[PDB]
Amino acid sequence: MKADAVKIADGVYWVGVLDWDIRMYHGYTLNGTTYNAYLVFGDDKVALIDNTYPGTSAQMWGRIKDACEKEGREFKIDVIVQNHVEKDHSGALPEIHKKFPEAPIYCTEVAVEGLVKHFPSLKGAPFKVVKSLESIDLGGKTLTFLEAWPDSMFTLYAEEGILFSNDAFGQHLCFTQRFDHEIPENILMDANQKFYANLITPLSKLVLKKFKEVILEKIKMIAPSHGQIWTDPMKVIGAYQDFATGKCKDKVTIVYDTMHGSTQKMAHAFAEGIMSEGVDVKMYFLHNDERSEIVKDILDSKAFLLGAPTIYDEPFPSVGDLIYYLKGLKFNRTGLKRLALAFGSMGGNGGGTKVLAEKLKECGFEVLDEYELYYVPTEDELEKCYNMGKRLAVKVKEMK
Amino acid sequence: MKADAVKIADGVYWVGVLDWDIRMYHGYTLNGTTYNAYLVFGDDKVALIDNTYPGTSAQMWGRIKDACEKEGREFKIDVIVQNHVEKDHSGALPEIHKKFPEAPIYCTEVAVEGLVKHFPSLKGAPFKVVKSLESIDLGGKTLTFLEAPLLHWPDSMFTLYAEEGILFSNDAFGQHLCFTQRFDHEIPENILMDANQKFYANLITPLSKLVLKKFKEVIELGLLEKIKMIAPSHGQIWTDPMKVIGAYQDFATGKCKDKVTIVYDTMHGSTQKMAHAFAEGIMSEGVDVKMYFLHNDERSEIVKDILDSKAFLLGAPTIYDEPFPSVGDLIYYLKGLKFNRTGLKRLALAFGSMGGNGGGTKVLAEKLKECGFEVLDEYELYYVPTEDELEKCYNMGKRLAVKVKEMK
Amino acid sequence: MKADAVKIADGVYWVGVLDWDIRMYHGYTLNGTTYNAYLVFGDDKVALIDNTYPGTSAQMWGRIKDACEKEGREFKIDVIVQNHVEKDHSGALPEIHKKFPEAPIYCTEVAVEGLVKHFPSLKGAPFKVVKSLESIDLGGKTLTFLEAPDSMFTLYAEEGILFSNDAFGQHLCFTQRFDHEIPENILMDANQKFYANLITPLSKLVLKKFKEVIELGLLEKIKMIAPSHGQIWTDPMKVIGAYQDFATGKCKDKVTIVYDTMHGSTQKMAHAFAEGIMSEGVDVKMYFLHNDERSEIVKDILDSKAFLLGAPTIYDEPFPSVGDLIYYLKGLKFNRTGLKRLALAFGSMGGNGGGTKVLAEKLKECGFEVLDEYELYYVPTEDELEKCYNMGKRLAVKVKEM
Amino acid sequence: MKADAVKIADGVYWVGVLDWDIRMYHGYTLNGTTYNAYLVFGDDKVALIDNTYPGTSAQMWGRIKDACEKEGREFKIDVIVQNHVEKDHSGALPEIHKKFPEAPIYCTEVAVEGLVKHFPSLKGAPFKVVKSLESIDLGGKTLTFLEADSMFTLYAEEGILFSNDAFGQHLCFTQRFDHEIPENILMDANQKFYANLITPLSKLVLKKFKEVIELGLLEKIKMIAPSHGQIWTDPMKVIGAYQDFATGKCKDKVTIVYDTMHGSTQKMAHAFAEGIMSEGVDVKMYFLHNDERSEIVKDILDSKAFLLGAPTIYDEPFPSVGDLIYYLKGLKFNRTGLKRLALAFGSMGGNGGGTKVLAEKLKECGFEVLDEYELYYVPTEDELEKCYNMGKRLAVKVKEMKT
Ligand SMILES: Cc1cc2nc3c(=O)[nH]c(=O)nc-3n(C[C@H](O)[C@H](O)[C@H](O)COP(=O)(O)O)c2cc1C
Ligand SMILES: Cc1cc2nc3c(=O)[nH]c(=O)nc-3n(C[C@H](O)[C@H](O)[C@H](O)COP(=O)(O)O)c2cc1C
Ligand SMILES: Cc1cc2nc3c(=O)[nH]c(=O)nc-3n(C[C@H](O)[C@H](O)[C@H](O)COP(=O)(O)O)c2cc1C
Ligand SMILES: Cc1cc2nc3c(=O)[nH]c(=O)nc-3n(C[C@H](O)[C@H](O)[C@H](O)COP(=O)(O)O)c2cc1C
Ligand SMILES: [Cl-]
Ligand SMILES: [Cl-]
Ligand SMILES: [Cl-]
Ligand SMILES: [Cl-]
Ligand SMILES: [Cl-]
Ligand SMILES: [Cl-]
Ligand SMILES: [Cl-]
Ligand SMILES: [Cl-]
Ligand SMILES: [Fe+3]
Ligand SMILES: [Fe+3]
Ligand SMILES: [Tb+3]
Ligand SMILES: [Tb+3]
Ligand SMILES: [Tb+3]
Ligand SMILES: [Tb+3]
Ligand SMILES: [Tb+3]
Ligand SMILES: [Tb+3]
Ligand SMILES: [Tb+3]
Repeated sequence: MKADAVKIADGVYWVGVLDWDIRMYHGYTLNGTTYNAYLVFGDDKVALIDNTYPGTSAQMWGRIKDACEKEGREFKIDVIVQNHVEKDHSGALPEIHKKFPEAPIYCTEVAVEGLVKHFPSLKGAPFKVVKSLESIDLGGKTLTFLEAWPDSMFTLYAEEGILFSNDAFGQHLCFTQRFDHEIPENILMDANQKFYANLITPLSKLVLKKFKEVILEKIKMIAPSHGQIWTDPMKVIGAYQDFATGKCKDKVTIVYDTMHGSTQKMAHAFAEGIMSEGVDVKMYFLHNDERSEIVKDILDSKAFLLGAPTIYDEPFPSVGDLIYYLKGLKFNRTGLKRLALAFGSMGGNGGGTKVLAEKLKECGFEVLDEYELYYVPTEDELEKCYNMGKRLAVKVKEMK
Repeated sequence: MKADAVKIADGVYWVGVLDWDIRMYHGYTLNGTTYNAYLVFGDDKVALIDNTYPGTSAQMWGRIKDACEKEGREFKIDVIVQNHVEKDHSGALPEIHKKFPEAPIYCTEVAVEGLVKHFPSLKGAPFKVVKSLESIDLGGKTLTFLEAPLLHWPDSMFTLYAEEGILFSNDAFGQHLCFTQRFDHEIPENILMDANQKFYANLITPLSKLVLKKFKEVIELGLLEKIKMIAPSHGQIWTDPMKVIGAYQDFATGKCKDKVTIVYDTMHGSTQKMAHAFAEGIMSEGVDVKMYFLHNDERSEIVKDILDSKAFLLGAPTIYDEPFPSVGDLIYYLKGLKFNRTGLKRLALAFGSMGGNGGGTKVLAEKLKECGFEVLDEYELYYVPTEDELEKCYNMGKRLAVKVKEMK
Repeated sequence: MKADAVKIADGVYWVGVLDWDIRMYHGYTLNGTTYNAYLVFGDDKVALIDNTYPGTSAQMWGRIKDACEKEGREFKIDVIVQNHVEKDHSGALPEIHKKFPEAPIYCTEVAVEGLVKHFPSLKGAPFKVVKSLESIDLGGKTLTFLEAPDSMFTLYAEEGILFSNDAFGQHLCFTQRFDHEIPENILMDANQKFYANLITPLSKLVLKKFKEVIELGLLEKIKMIAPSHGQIWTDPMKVIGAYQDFATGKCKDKVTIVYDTMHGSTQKMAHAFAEGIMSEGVDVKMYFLHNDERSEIVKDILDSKAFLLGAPTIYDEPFPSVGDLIYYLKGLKFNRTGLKRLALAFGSMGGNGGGTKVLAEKLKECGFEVLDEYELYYVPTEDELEKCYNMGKRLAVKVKEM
Repeated sequence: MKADAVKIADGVYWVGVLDWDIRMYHGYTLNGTTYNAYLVFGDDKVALIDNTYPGTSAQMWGRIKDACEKEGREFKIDVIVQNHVEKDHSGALPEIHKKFPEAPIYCTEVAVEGLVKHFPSLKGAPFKVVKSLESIDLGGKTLTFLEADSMFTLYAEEGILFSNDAFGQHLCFTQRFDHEIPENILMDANQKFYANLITPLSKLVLKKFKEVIELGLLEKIKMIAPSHGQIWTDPMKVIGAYQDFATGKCKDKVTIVYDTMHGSTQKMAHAFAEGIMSEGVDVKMYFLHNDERSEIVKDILDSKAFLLGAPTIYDEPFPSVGDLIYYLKGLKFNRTGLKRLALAFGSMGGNGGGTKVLAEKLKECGFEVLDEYELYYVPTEDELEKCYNMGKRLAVKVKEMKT
């Protein structure tokens, strides 16, 4: 396939893949993504940093051939860099190794085992283990490896301060534009917020630790393994610092499910009370919405509301999927215990709301109240929802 | 709307609604359903047994008017019977009451409160609280009520047209089917019995012990031999009542087939490869297999197959120390359904792939135990399974299948 | 239900409904919408302009009661204004009329018939047929009607507030009521989608109605545009300007590529065409019919200078999914905007083919200028993919030349 | 992967793939399918008939190895048979050829070109072009090729016909035979397969049947082993079904398809159904907002009438109808020898026109359009009675049509 490489610095090219058609990746919705791979041309050696998903190498090979042609060099890779084991960045490693068998493969110690487990043809490949720190001179260009998850590492092109961070600072976006400044800021920052919410939230304590143990001024560009390349590294570093420390807006994310609309009516009434205080509201209906967009909004919300009816003594089963996700994400690790209210309608003994409150506490939320009612809410019951929402909104505005 | 009533007995008509277009109802998938309502013409009183979902009364009114015209009676209802509070059978009660305000509403004590909570316009309506074995004479036709608490709600009851042995069982014995055909014998048996199995699995499973109790009470009173027809609130009318009674007795007592239901989720296909390998080992023993991929399948079909499976396999990869979140939904459903209530602890295996510390499979095993399953083993592997690892899955599947065949 | 009204001017409130949960409306995808209704407090009469979708009136009543309370007035509506017949704006009319039976209902002659057909309980309601340029004095506040079929605009003369119903609306559901309170990119993209899906076939009418209003001088009197969905425009020229651009066919150096596939060959061709287009610095939007839908596709076609459509051949015809998009494009009539967007038809086949020829023919019927067709046998070779790249490159050169 | 082969006859095994997880294939919905491949052990040569979809060969290799072990033979394929070029049956051909490069590949002349186009590694492979009624001996077992790029392979001694797609069904069960699953499931899947894939070939099927009957080869068929689903131990059951579908044998049934934006067309569709039902005629109702083309055409296949409704949007019918119309234009239901009856309907709010477009497209698709009914906004009680009256008349015409 004929595909053009994109020059990002003198002798440095983006030779990645545009996955236009993917809509879902590990239960994270998207409108396509990119598998960013980079080609570094040293005076003596040519290095390929990461690659792409199995079966999507056609664009990558085309761009590698195009970059080599533009540089007046032969179609050849001398050094292979594998910052991560995950198949979206290592899927083409067996074919890259088969084509250039003498090119050493730079990766972490644990990554050798993971790579061979994914691709048995790599047994006996020339792996060059990176233990904490390792450097390679390509002739006028130096690549320094920083072992960071154990399977991962960062690659720094030292002379120009270009950090190949792999997943970190990534965003799932698929555009013809390669840089951060070429797309609308809102699209970039919202995609960055979604990527942090779904993939970095449980690592928030480490993000804070690493940042303090690195203060960063030398980083001129952040080239991640997904989406846009940051020509303004401080913009994403700053965003990460805010998310990791729990800097939120006067906003509440309301999530609910319903069978006959009573819990839905309660959710809308809570929102009215919150809005009367000028606090922002994001409303999610589990029958139509999904977990990745919900957690993106929870990330900068000072409060979270969860409602569901009772069905055979348990809350409606859809809450189970979000609860399991929140249990893995650990939002309390951002250093903030977001406020929460549990609610729902019931027709007999109830119990769904009590289960919700208990699970919200386990997920790191500060549960302030619970509100369970019988069948259809009356006007007075809806006013109670409004009053509870209003009081919560007052508390949200009072939080640091 | 012009809609014809269907005569089911002398002076008895089906005046129900065909919900052709509904595809999902309280997280239960279907290809339409019916809200079965019945009109009983006595010499003195006309009784309406149940009604329909809010906003779907047009077909119902058309059929009621057609039945009244056929019987040379005035368009009038004298008795309203509300077997259940649930809006798919009570949704038209406010408009039925507004039209005929003198007609008493027969229901249970708990039902009065539930109905008024759903429809405030019913405050002050003529409710008539009824208890088991109490009766009303319509003139040559008798309606006998039987409280069916927690079948499937506490405010539930059954109405029996005693002279013809027609049991208006509301949700019990129902099936979510929407056909032009009204009777059990008019459609393929496999479609009828599979829809009946799905309805039991999703709505009657936690009530299994209560089903066995209500049955022994109905037998001791000599009422079972008197039932000539079962007219439920959804699907087909049973002209063979023993067929569905027998099916319910089997599901409530845990009568299963030499069958395994395998459910899994995957991000990179490794857990999927494991699931396929377990299936191969099970099949080598002649045991049946039903395979569900949580990325495309849903909870109602899964539990339909669990109902007559002696074993259940659940697999998912590890994501941030937890199993893939889609399992959370199925686990929460299984926690409510309580398959142990059938009198049987189905066998189970937990499995999955991981890339670091793992832990997903341990969570799965723990949750399966909480759901009443007898967890026999756990199998967690690193990334892509090797040929040897897939043979281990096949061997584990083979051993489980041997145990399945050994169970009663 | 308790719900707060939002004051938009002195004695003027938004008493609308936030439909948080709707995800699809007449085959148009969205993340909720609003049914904007307005309450105008005159010294003598209180007027309600439009209402909401059947079954969603709880928020509306709450906001009306809240606005009445804030104004120190009784819970009373004296005048009902029905700008449009469509149920998303008239659904609560039977209950508004039942509550205030003496309040006249202001609407066009054709609207009366349309409203009674929707709601039989309105037979005998006090309808007040309005002619164009007819006014009502509420006491210090004047409402002027402009018949634009059963649809009309209401102008609150004193403050220049134009209640435009669907025109200038956007399907957005936020706590924020004004255009300036949300990111411009979100507002303008939602406005582009609304124009693409609902105003495109009316482009010639948009141009004529604008040309007259400018020479007449009405446009300079508009200080605010309060539509029936989404954000209220505090900057009316921003949306008027956007409409003028869409109506005249002002496009970007961009190509929208739409395709479907059974075995991946047409998909490979589509990606190769995109590579050739990109080599010329031209923008590309890629849509796969197995996962994507018509409302987002047409939003991108609106500002694209070219459109590519590809599908394999199945029983002498193109893959059936194209039929849906073609039927939509036939009704939207993009050719009318004043420009004929460039187009290429493509696909893979395994026997006699013919799908690509059908595609080219339908693209021509939809008003596109079809430059070429490319049909190949089964899996594309490296040379065939380079041909796609070359065709996409040449098309991109032509796009930049327009 | 370890996977067991299934013995179908002495020295004949099913070595296919169970695609448990597939839910959609070329716009045809399903709950998994199978890619049936067969291993024939002769005294001298071992033949593999068809294979599987690319990337799904693990089960296939496991079943081939298991069959060879059970036969006390070495893991070896001496003959490769390729009945079709389609990747769901030829996807593993490059790896089968790489493993056994000396094994000739039997296929049609056109098949060679198609296979090499799909898999460039096959350039120079030992292809053996086969023409009609040509045979090969495996040692006590004979394989006869029947040209249909597609073809049929007949194991002559036991009368086993490897029909490839013909007589196939998209079903994925542990059970391999027709008699081991409920008849309704089998016959409904067979009806869906005919509707979506054989309908435009109806006249050719009738020709190819009369030719197989004249030769007296039909009475020789003891088993039909297709490339998808169940193996027919009762070949006449599926042959009979095919004869009925190809000749237009239908039930007193009507398929109603509609789309709506505000529910008015939906109310009309329900009212037409009420009138049809008052005549004892069967009804299948499809809402295009939730349903899809493959199930719709399955029911059209044995319906004597078809109703299509949609509102008017910018002078055109709701766009979802365009997809079904394009599908029906390819399927050519008039090829069954019957012009099914049809009514076009819809609601509108201005000038209308959607119903006229519907009627025109239904005629193009081979339907006999009897009437059109377009109304303004919400139907009144009287308008719903008119739908009911029209449905009743159509139903009377349906009952009057004979086979
Ligand atoms: C299948 C089913 C199971 C139910 N189980 C219970 C239960 O265990 N306890 C209870 O109090 N109510 C139960 N109910 C009643 C619901 O909780 C009641 O309808 C509730 O108000 C629904 O709220 P929603 O309108 O938000 O769905 C059940 C209802 C259904 C349909
Ligand atoms: C978002 C994400 C989170 C993960 N979290 C964990 C984890 O917490 N522990 C672990 O051992 N592996 C983790 N992994 C690695 C996966 O478990 C590994 O890829 C596994 O083999 C996936 O199985 P599958 O192929 O069935 O999806 C994670 C992978 C991803 C993509
Ligand atoms: C159900 C079906 C019907 C087909 N009909 C035709 C046809 O009428 N004419 C033709 O030339 N090819 C036909 N083909 C072959 C396809 O056009 C061929 O596989 C094409 O390359 C598919 O393109 P894709 O890979 O983009 O799906 C058909 C294929 C299938 C599966
Ligand atoms: C986007 C849109 C476009 C429309 N275009 C037309 C039209 O061109 N001609 C017409 O008579 N009515 C038109 N209408 C009105 C609809 O046809 C009318 O609401 C119809 O009764 C809807 O039927 P349904 O309730 O079955 O969707 C349109 C409505 C919408 C929302
Ligand atoms: Cl490999
Ligand atoms: Cl309170
Ligand atoms: Cl009420
Ligand atoms: Cl218990
Ligand atoms: Cl009304
Ligand atoms: Cl060329
Ligand atoms: Cl190949
Ligand atoms: Cl023809
Ligand atoms: Fe119920
Ligand atoms: Fe095929
Ligand atoms: Tb990644
Ligand atoms: Tb009580
Ligand atoms: Tb029910
Ligand atoms: Tb509107
Ligand atoms: Tb040729
Ligand atoms: Tb096939
Ligand atoms: Tb016109």
